[PDB]
Amino acid sequence: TRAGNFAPGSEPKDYLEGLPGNYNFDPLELGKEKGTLQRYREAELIHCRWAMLGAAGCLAVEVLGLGNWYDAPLWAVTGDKPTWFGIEVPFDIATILGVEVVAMAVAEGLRNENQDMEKRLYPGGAFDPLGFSKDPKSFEDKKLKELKNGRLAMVACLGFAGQHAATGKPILAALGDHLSSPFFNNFATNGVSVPGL
Amino acid sequence: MKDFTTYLSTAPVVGLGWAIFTSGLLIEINRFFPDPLVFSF
Amino acid sequence: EIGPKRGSLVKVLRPESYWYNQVGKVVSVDQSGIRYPVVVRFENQNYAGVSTNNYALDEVTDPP
Amino acid sequence: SMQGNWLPGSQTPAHLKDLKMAGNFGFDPLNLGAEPQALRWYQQAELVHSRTAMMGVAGILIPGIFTKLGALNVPQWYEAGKVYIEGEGAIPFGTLLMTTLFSYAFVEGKRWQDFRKPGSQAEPGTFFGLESQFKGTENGYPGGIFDPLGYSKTSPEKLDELKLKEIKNGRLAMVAFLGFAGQYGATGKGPIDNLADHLADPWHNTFAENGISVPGLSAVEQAAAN
Amino acid sequence: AHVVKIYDTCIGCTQCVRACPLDVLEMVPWDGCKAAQMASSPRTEDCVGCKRCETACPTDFLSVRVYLGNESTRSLGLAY
Amino acid sequence: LIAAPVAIGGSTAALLALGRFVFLPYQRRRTDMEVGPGRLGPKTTGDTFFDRLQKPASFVETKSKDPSGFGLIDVLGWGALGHVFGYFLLACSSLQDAGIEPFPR
Amino acid sequence: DIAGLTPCSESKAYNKLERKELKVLDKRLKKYEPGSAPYLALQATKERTENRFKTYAKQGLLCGNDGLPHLISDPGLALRFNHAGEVFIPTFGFLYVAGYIGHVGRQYIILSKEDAKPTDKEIILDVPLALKLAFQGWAWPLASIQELRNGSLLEKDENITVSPR
Ligand code: CLA
Ligand SMILES: CC(/C=C/C=C(C)/C=C/[C@@]12O[C@]1(C)C[C@@H](O)CC2(C)C)=C\C=C\C=C(C)\C=C\C=C(C)\C=C\[C@@]12O[C@]1(C)C[C@@H](O)CC2(C)C
Ligand SMILES: CC1=C(/C=C/C(C)=C/C=C/C(C)=C\C=C\C=C(C)/C=C/C=C(C)/C=C/C2=C(C)CCCC2(C)C)C(C)(C)CCC1
Repeated sequence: TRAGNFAPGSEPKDYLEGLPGNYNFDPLELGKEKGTLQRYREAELIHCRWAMLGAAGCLAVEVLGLGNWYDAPLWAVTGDKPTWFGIEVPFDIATILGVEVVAMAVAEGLRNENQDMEKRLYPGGAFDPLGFSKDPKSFEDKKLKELKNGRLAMVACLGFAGQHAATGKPILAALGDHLSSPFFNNFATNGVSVPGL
Repeated sequence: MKDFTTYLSTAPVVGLGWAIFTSGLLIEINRFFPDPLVFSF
Repeated sequence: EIGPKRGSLVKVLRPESYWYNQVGKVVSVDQSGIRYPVVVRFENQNYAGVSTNNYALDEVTDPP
Repeated sequence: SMQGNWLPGSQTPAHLKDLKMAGNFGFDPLNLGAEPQALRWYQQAELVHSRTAMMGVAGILIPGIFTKLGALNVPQWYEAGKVYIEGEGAIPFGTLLMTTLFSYAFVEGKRWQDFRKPGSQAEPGTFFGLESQFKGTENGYPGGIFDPLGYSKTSPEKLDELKLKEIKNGRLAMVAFLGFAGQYGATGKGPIDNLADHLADPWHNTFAENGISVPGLSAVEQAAAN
Repeated sequence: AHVVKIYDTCIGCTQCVRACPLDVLEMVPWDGCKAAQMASSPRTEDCVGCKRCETACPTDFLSVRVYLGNESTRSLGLAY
Repeated sequence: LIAAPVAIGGSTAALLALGRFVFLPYQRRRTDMEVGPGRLGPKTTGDTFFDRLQKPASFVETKSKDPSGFGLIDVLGWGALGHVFGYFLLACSSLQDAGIEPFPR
Repeated sequence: DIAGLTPCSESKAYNKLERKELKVLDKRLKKYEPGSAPYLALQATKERTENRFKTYAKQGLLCGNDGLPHLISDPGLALRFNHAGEVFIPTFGFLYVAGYIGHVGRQYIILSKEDAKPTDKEIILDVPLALKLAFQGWAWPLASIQELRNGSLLEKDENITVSPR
């Protein structure tokens, strides 16, 4: 049931067998204990979901031509009216912070109090209104695809952060620079990712 | 020769032979070559 | 008869002894039923100067 | 088994007497190859040091030989790095070093995992289906796509002869590269110019004549001349 | 005075009583050793704590132990 | 600068609502693995006057007039948290209104 | 030019120190005839002084506000700037010899311990085995790594004397 190997010929860890996204990846023997393994599993799942959300925001700000993700929250610094999808919401920044902190507080308070491992990982019910998880085969297929795209998005978020920390150009500008002259425009040409080129 | 070279093999003579060898090696290095500070070949 | 073989190498697990977790050679084991019948001899002296000591049955096991 | 001897009359180590090896001459006075797969790891280290030394020396002499004959204007090896970098079609040094490091780490990662478990890279459905021939038949001798001409599927007595020829030319190029760096360090000229100097004038063109290799020997010559 | 204690590790070389120049230690019959002897300290109030019995003790650790404290005119070794 | 009464009241109402409707089921479970039956429980026994002072108070364990376990002590603590958060927000608004920018530029 | 230190080739205090040393060295030169042996020794000392000042300069060495050359200790900073010869390469240079002495002492200790009355071997050295191990210790880190993995370098504490606390 393993979905591949992170290295052909690696030592098969016995504590990652019946889990989605199993590549036998870890060589540091992390999550040997079952409870710590489940805690790291749910932490990875919700971290990758937040990585989905962040990558979606950072890409939809580019493909819609509405600006860049980094100067999007600069509206509070200059104190002008914020814009989202050309709607011009009138809410004040302090009200945004208050409603965000109370909404995320109630969300993570109701989420943490499930007190059962399977629904702490995969709750279902109200959070799954489409109901495509009726059969186990498609359910585990979508589990594998979700975990794969989630690990990819977790890499992508740090990629966006490092790309903006190196150069001030947006994501699409960096993609076009690597498309035009990859040998002349990459992470090794800026001279800041690796010391002394 | 065996009876004398058994005494020759004890620690005080070894306390000289290593000392003479290393000391003379450092004297010849500091003599033929001048006093350097940097190992820039 | 009740202790290890004479001349066999044994390990001492007495905590307060100088030869804790060391290897000694059995020189004699008393059969009269005394407190410390297993008498062993060590190659290295202690701080006092002696090289032999006696231990009980539970303080002597074979080293690996 | 044992063929030849690096030093006739010397005491052979016990781990090198009855050992079936490519180019074994009993040359291990330090007894580094006493343990068995420790010698297997150092066999792979010797093979992979020699194979890149073969390509390195051939990349030095053959362009150097053609430079002497005047066919190509390829520069010397020690200044070839600055020649390409200062050119107008130069990939930057940081990009080249990162690409070399990334490509070799992927290659040497497969080579490493082959060493720990032999034949472990032949697991199906890993390298797009062509990893079935990626099983190493011998430590340091993978075969498969690395021998596409079928020059290893021959008689066994010819195989160790080819292995002996590989390690012998491998060691010879390996001391050659040390000579190449030493001769650039002392004379400051390429191996082709140094070879022509020794052929045309052997006595006055010697490492003993140059004061870099043996310091103070030129002062002995000057003191004896005066 | 000082407290002198003898443990069961004693096997009776009857030499700890010779090294003590104060007649503190005495030897009683016993059954826990080959020599059937065991050190005893009847006149423990006359001990000064010179630890010569500890120097004479061959067992590791020592069978006889002398503990300092609560000094008096006899344990301090004053003739005045 | 944000008006003080509305901000303070909103912050303390939000914190009280979080304490009662959200943080209360997670409460009385951390304490149950802290001062529960088989674990630590009472640090003292109670014999003398200086030893009865560490005994629990008389008004903190009576019963629960609220439908949940939200008592007077919890009301005071979550109201203190709400006052703290409201004063923090008001302080940040005051620092912004003075022309001083605490955030990195 | 790191940490506010000028290079030794372009330092005024470095040249002023050189001029001061040449002045005091030439002060003693006036008390001897040029054809004397103390004059030759003083001339050789002055030549060694001039050679040392020349070689200390133009080698990447730097100094600051004192005329006395400074050493850069941080790796990377001593690698991006040409300062690895100060302490970076002497670090591995010392460690090679330091590991050489530790390895040959370990092999001699191991070899002597598998012998009757090994305490005598420490005060009665044997020359052919010690000299053989002395010339068989060039590959000390290669012997050290292989013994580390397999447990021959270390020892489990069940045969190690430990304190009774
Ligand atoms: C070659 C034998 C040898 C080896 C491998 C070690 C190894 C060690 N010792 Mg020890 N040490 C030795 C001899 C040796 N010591 C001797 C002879 C003495 C008495 C002077 C000491 C005194 C000593 C003390 C007081 C301490 C150590 C400590 C240490 C540790 C730190 C490493 C180090 O450099 O310490 C520094 C070692 C010294 C300063 C001693 C230098 C004496 C010379 C160099 C040894 C000469 C040995 C000789 C040449 C070997 C014969 C060669 C053979 C061919 C005949 C390490 C486990 C330290 C520790 O516990 O760390 C965890 C510690 O506190 N050692
Ligand atoms: C959650 C996350 C990203 C969240 C992003 C968000 C909310 C983005 C929001 C916004 O962008 C928008 C949309 C628009 C912007 O205008 C504003 C902001 C607000 C900025 C990333 C996680 C990112 C998570 C990452 C990168 C995790 C990396 C983990 C690694 C490397 C693990 C290491 C090991 O694997 C090794 C190396 C070896 C093994 O032995 C051991 C282990 C420990 C397993
Ligand atoms: C009666 C009742 C009710 C009601 C209640 C309420 C409404 C309450 C509220 C409350 C609130 C609404 C609040 C509270 C509070 C408390 C407290 C206790 C507080 C505290 C505070 C503090 C402590 C502060 C502090 C400070 C200062 C002093 C200064 C500086 C800043 C700060 C902030 C730090 C109901 C109907 C529901 C039911 C029935 C009964």
